[PDB]
Amino acid sequence: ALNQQTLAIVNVLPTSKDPMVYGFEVEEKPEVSYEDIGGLDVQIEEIRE
Amino acid sequence: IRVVGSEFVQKYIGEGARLVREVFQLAKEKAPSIIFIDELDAIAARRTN
Amino acid sequence: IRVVGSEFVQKYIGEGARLVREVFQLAKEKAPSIIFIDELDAIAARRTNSDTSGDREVQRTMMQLLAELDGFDPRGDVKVIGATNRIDILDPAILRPG
Repeated sequence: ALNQQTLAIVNVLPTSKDPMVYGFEVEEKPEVSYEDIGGLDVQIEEIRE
Repeated sequence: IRVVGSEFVQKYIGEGARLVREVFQLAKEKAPSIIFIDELDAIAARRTN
Repeated sequence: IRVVGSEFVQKYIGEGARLVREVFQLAKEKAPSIIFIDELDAIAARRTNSDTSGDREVQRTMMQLLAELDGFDPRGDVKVIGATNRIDILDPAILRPG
């Protein structure tokens, strides 16, 4: 945040706090689980490895 | 981060690669990061000479 | 709700945002409704990044579009209906299951 009469940074607004992202879909922390398809149990264990 | 495999290749080309470059960057900035990259048969095809 | 997506993007760039946010707000209150959006062929394909006058406007209006549509409907309240001439020429963006 600047004072426009003198063109100087007087105070500083927080870093970030701006939505919308490039290269969508972008998802930090899904809450979609590995149980949503069952019976392929030994295949979850292998991708975990 | 989601790459759909349908946006891969045109009939003279360059954007297809560009979005690969893009997600590569988005991945580094946001470490650790997982790029799900479906669907790997429209960007890969047999070896020829 | 009748609006055309040719009007979604308009002259000199960054005209504009308000149409994209208003359609969905307006709908939520008029509900039961019944928003028709309406044909997408150049406003919800893909973009160059960027040739700058064209590309920026079209990208912005898409981002604003997708966020709103995602957020008022897990469940019905406002049902969304629409149409397209061709789903051949348009690239995944709204063809995503979200």
